Amino acid sequence: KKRYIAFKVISENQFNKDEIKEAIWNACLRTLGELGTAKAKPWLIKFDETTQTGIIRSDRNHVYDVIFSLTLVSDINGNKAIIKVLGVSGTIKRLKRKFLSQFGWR
Repeated sequence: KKRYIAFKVISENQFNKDEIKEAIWNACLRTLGELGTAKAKPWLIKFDETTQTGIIRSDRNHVYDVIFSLTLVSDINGNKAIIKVLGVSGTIKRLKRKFLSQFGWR
């Protein structure tokens, strides 16, 4: 009933767990609304501050809404940056496989 989506952030500067975590939230709030966010249940399970890579969990039926929301992220904390998804997947090991493992992940 859950899905994990891997993402990388393209920016001039670095960002910390707390920062992108907040951003991911406001993104769903603006785009999906309080109700939408409630249904999507977006959770930031892990974010590698070194490689600006991370994983997000969401309801199986709202994956593309969380993606749609993250894509509209123009800047994050005053610093221009865009965040793009690398791919969705059933389990984390399976996701951490086909996408992250080829970054500093295992």
